Amino acid sequence: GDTKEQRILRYVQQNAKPGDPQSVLEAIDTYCTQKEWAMNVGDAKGQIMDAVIREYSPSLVLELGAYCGYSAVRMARLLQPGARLLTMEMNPDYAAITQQMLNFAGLQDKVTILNGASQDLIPQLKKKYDVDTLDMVFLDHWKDRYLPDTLLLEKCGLLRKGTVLLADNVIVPGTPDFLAYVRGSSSFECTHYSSYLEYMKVVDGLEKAIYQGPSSP
Ligand SMILES: [K+]
Repeated sequence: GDTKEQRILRYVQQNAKPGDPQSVLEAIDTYCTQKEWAMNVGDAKGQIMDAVIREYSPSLVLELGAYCGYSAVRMARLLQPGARLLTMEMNPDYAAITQQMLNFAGLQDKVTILNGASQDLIPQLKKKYDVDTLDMVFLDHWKDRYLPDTLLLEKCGLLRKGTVLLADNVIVPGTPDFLAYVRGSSSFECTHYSSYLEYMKVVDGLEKAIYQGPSSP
């Protein structure tokens, strides 16, 4: 049988326009919304992602976690000339779908997909992928990995003063440890975004946590 992620890709391949990221995004959103797997992702998640990317204009973005590639396409289409996205995902099936989604959208030249465990790959980023510090980190899909990945990024010296972390699907009482960490820490300045669409209950919540370094301003 076919996986949900493979079915999302097949729908894009059959219905979207190659080389048109907006078309790809709309197709994913339309299909997942119809199936009731995810409701109006463009409005609830994508608009917030776009606003953050446009505010900080990051040259180097690291995405931790991927499923069908929606988030990677969303970010990559807004990267400035010369900017790049590194996307790390442990599940080889999800990584493969994400690559194919970026290919279809025509964005593969701006993105490098790294299939492996974050604990193994994060310490190799500086030497293997020419990374000094990251401008933005997008934490996606796997809520329980947000905190240990953040701590490992710090240990590896990959965050600088002003590095923006944006974490998806942070909705109280979920991600209690990650929120407790960034909110409680004097090294992170935090903003929470809650998208309601037209409804009374949160559809998606995201946390922006800006690293300040270890010292006084
Ligand atoms: K804080």
